[PDB]
Amino acid sequence: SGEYPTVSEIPVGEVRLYQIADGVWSHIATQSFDGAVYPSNGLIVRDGDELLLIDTAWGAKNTAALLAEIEKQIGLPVTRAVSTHFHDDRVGGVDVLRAAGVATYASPSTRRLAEVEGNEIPTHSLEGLSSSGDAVRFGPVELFYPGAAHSTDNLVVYVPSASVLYGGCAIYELSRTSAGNVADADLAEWPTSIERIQQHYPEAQFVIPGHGLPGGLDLLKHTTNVVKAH
Ligand SMILES: O=C(O)[C@@H]1CS[C@H]2CS[C@H](CS)N21
Ligand SMILES: O=C(O)[C@@H]1CS[C@H]2CS[C@H](CS)N21
Ligand SMILES: [Zn+2]
Ligand SMILES: [Zn+2]
Repeated sequence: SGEYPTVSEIPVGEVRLYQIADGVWSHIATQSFDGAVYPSNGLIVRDGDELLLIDTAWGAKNTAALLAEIEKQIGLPVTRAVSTHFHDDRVGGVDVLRAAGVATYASPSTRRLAEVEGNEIPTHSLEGLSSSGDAVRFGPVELFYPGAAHSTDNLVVYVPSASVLYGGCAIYELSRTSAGNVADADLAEWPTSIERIQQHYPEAQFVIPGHGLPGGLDLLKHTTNVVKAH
């Protein structure tokens, strides 16, 4: 689109917000990994006079900057956060959120896996997400467990008001042509998990990957192509 913030535009420690729809934003941060710097996305969704945060900004410092940018640009309190899998780009900063008064949530699986990794652990457990195809409402969003993909615990998030599908790290941006980290993945199941995402959200209008530029439902087929080419 030419409007979305890119990795080179954001120094590590800064956070950008991108308005997607009425009461729906993405947050974009950057972090060092494997000798390079990469971007990472999360989501912010308005719920009346409060905000729901989806995912941290990949570390304590970035997450503090995220909260500052939210206060500056939106001016509504973040009351709850959901982490969509156990990796540091999703949970790193949970301790900062807790210290800011945010109630943090993740599935039982995500909480267990974060503990095993030595990552920060979201406090509260999400009910009703244990089996592939499970969906639950959580304030202004639906949470969906599509099955194992990028990780065994990965969730996706849908915002019905705007037909926004937040795929998280189970969905790759269009420009990515090779697999990312796969030690936690289920490459055999990933294409089927993507089929379940599309079956549940076949009218999604905007699809946000965990890293990089948003797209449409074409990102699902693209991700399958990448996973199967690997
Ligand atoms: O954060 C993690 O749990 C793990 C540890 S090793 C490395 C692989 S993917 C993710 C970085 S986004 N990561
Ligand atoms: O493993 C991944 O899918 C993603 C996308 S590419 C690779 C580098 S940035 C981020 C850190 S976990 N990552
Ligand atoms: Zn991940
Ligand atoms: Zn990620």
